[PDB]
Amino acid sequence: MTVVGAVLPELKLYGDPTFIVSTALATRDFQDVHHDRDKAVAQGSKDIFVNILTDTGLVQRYVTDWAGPSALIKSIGLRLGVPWYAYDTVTFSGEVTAVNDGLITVKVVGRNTLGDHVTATVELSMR
Amino acid sequence: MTVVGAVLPELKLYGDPTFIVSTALATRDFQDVHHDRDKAVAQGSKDIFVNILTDTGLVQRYVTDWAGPSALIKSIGLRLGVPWYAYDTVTFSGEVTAVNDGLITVKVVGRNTLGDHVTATVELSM
Amino acid sequence: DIQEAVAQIKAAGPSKPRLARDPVNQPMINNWVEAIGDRNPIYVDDAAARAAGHPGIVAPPAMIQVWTMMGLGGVRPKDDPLGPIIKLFDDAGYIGVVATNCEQTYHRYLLPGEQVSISAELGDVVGPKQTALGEGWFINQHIVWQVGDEDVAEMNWRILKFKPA
Amino acid sequence: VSDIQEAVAQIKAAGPSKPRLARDPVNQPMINNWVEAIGDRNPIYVDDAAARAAGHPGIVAPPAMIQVWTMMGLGGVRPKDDPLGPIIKLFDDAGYIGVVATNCEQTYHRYLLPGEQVSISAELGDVVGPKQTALGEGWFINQHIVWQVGDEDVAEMNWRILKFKPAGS
Ligand SMILES: [Ca+2]
Ligand SMILES: [Cl-]
Ligand SMILES: [Cl-]
Repeated sequence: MTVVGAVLPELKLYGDPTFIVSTALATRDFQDVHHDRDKAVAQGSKDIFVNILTDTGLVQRYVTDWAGPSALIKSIGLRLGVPWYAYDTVTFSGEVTAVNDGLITVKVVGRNTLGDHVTATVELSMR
Repeated sequence: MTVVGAVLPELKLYGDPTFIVSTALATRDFQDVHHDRDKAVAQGSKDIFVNILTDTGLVQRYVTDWAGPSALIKSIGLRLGVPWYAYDTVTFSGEVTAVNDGLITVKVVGRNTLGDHVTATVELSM
Repeated sequence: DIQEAVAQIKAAGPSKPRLARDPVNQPMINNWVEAIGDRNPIYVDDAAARAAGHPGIVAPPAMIQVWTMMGLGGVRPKDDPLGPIIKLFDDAGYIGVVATNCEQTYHRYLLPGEQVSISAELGDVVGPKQTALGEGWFINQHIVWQVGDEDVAEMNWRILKFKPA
Repeated sequence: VSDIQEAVAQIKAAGPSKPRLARDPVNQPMINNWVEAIGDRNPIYVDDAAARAAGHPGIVAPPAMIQVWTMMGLGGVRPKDDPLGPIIKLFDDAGYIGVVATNCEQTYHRYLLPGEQVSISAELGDVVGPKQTALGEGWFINQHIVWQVGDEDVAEMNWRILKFKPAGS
């Protein structure tokens, strides 16, 4: 029964600098703030931080880890809250919020110790 | 044929963190010392520093910048020296040291604030 | 001054379609799934992708924006709508930047070898607002990606340009 | 010193590692990433017409990218027949926990084309020591690396490292 309320397994990710830098560059985002601490600090940011293309990719991964290889992602909408700085750990949680004829909606929240880093809504079809 | 003693134009390169990180990852070298300051410092280094594969590429670039697109690089030998840390500038200099039947040998040195960062011997045809 | 620049950019219309530097390709998929840590086999194994109903390996949908990034060597086209706005804020001291919202829709999955193009339009620029990082302006943008003349994805996203406190 | 020489001999007796295929064939997207970061504007790496004017069959890879193709990547693990693993363990166990690369000599037999699939094989060469060095007492370890496309040798490398005892050892 694809169930409204279904809970996705937790995913905890440690944002060490290798993670932040490698994801930013693999998304072809060379903005200094994701790999140059001095440039992040120059804009008042605490340290380097994860970029939004990586947030989108991680939300996708989190949902398909649960949904499986046959899942077809239709849309991802997200809003950022607090930054994901080097050495923060983000814990992803998720819940199915809608099921309508093969089409499922999942709410995802990634939280770090301070607060909600990312809040996302994902629409997908599952087989 | 070029001749022994011919000098190459200088090339100065600023090692900003973007340069160091982007080159290391473009060489598929994920060693923490090239992109994680805390890990470089943790191991007793001053800051992040340029990796060896980037040295090889820069030495290649330096020589082909001078010799042109038709140059064929036959070998690059490096003797590794002092580190090239973030915010230091390396100046490359070069001199032709040998010409043997179409094969040119060039000695290249990259120097920074700490001394000789890399000494290279490049063989090419031109 | 800001809103005049915004009007002038909007009036120029959507940017002329620009081809991604590379077609969709396995080496870049490999780099991305490696860093993101996404072990979904359909991005790296043809047989897995076929068991999931695809013709062969497909690209992760969330890589759409990756294909058309400028990277280090890319030179922005003269009709780029976002570049001039970024420059205006930078020159005025709003040198801080953070992306704040992203909504992407994926019409279908892309295959290695397909060539993506991008067209972008400048949306509303809203401010000045007092944020946790300082005073700033939110910049909205709508992007469409095509393969040939087929729309394959769309994005609305929002970035904050701010003066650091 | 005696047990070290004996251990090195047993490692060498296994011969070179079996050829290990690069993750990807030589490819334009990775050439692009590399020339952009290195800042090398040589047109033969990005323009077929320019490459042909220089006598190549089409765009060629930068020779200095040879080692890039076969890098293990994030979290990569060397194969069970790589002689470097056992050598590093041997010297770590003997207290030489420090390491630095000292020399790298690469020879390029020809230029590679996008689509070509490279493999790598590694052989242990000279192991010399103990030596007094400016970094401490250490042993130098040489390796001969060969890259192939199919059965054709296309490049090779002599790689030298120093395993040394750090100041507080
Ligand atoms: Ca800026
Ligand atoms: Cl971002
Ligand atoms: Cl290195």
